[PDB]
Amino acid sequence: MIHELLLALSGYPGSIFTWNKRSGLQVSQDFPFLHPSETSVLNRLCRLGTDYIRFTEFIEQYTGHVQQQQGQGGLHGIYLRAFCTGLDSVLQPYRQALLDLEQEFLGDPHLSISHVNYFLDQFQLLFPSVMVVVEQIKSQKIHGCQILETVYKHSCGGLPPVRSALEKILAVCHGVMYKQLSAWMLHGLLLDQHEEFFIKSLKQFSLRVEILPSYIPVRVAEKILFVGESVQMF
Amino acid sequence: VLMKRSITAPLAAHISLVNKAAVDYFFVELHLEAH
Amino acid sequence: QEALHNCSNEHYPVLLSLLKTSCEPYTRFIHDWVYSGVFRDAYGEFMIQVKLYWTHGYVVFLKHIAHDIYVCGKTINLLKL
Repeated sequence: MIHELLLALSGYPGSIFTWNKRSGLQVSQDFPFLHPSETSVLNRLCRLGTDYIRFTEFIEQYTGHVQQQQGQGGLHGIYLRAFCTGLDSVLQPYRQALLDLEQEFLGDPHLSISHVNYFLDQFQLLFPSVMVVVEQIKSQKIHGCQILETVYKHSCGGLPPVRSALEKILAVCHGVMYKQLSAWMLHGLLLDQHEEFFIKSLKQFSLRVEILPSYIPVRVAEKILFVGESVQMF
Repeated sequence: VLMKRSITAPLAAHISLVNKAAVDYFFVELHLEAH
Repeated sequence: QEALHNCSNEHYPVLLSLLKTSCEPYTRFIHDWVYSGVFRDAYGEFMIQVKLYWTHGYVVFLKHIAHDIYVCGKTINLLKL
């Protein structure tokens, strides 16, 4: 029950915790010697591991499955890979927490459940809030720079750990758009295809009002377009 | 950055020298301008 | 092409180190026929090869200069006479 919980929560299911796609992890719930006091805590702790398995399986599925280059950006694209890359870096303290729990349990295997619940209570809020942000991206098949607004509207939140955590991912998605941006304004040639950033004189290009993020005004995108076209000319 | 243009600049500098040394070798020796 | 495809990831240095050593024999080839007028190739897998002297055979990369090298080697091979 002690090590078993950690092994399941890390993503290695057994039969005490029958992994399902609809109950997630759920304890066997049929012991003729189980206690109702521990039961609620078991059901409460299962949720974190369920979210963790869904997160890592999504990241594995959609990062590094190609050599980078479909036409949809709900499953493909550099911005999508950058999203999962930021999400993995946010997940590191959960791993750290589980790794501390094994050491304390090796030191003393008679520790109570409330101690463990007490330590995981900070992740207990953080996983459900961030779940809907990736759930909207997958469900609506969000493409291109519309991703960057989606996390930004949820980083107006009133929870400081959630606020900083989503800010990490938005900075990670910022790096790659900046990486193309550094090239196109100095040359006029982009290495990205099928992901649009209001660039399709406007020779072979088009300025889109739709895809442009909220805090980047149209004047600023005009200035970017002007410098890129002008360097491409001479 | 990805480019091989920091390799091309010492080579295109030599292609022109090769061509000009060929055309002078034509002119002052084999007398094509006289032809 | 896989270089320009991925530059904004953590797989940037692995591909860079692989292309940097995989492009050395080609750069070795172009460094000879321009400066010494002697061509070299492995298996004839590079297409470019080599009186009135222009009756010689010929059969991404920066193709702006590739065809220029093809005449730039033949003139050295003429001036070596």
